Amino acid sequence: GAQSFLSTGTTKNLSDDISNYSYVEVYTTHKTTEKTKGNDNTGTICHKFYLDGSGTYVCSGTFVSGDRTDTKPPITEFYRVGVSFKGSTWTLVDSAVQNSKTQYVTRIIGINMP
Amino acid sequence: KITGVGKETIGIKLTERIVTPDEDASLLDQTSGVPSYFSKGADRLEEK
Amino acid sequence: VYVYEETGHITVFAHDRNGNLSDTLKEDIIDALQDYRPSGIMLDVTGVEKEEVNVSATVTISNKSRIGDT
Repeated sequence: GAQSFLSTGTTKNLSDDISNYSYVEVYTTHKTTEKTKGNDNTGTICHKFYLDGSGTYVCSGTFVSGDRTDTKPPITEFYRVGVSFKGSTWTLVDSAVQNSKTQYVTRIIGINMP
Repeated sequence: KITGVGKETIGIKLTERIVTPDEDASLLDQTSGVPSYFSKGADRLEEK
Repeated sequence: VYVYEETGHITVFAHDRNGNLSDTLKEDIIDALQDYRPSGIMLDVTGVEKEEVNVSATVTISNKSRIGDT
């Protein structure tokens, strides 16, 4: 789907119980702060976790955005989204965003590596 | 019209329809209120 | 963007991005239009579909000498 990073505390149903998985991939889709060559879309980025049973799984990272001139180096930003699982549900626990644009959680894949 | 000649076999049939939220307006909403577009619930079979 | 209006529901669909609409853009635009929608009236956003037509037409020309592949 598309859950905004701002929607903290929100809980959505999974298609199966998370305990049927040993690993998970959380997918995040971002608009960078500045446009680079006219485009601010990043694609949709994989964060992979082993399911250790943590109360938060922390997708946190950085973008470089904006075109390099002599006077202006590309800017840097940071982001975070924290997510959690419980049975057949997942929750957007918390986030941080450094621009006025909307950033999204978009896919959750259960993974088994038996 | 029976012909009045030979074994005139008299016998019945019935005949299907559908009723929409629009054959009956009553199959439109009550989380607030009834007759409109964009507001839909029940239907019927009816068989004359 | 095209808008279709009905007493029951209000439905908005568009082919903004390269002739296609994405789910993320639907989510974003649903939240933006909340300030714009009427109070107590439902708002709905959907995608755009297309219907391909198949046609085999015939044309009679007065001067048959003019016909050609071009």
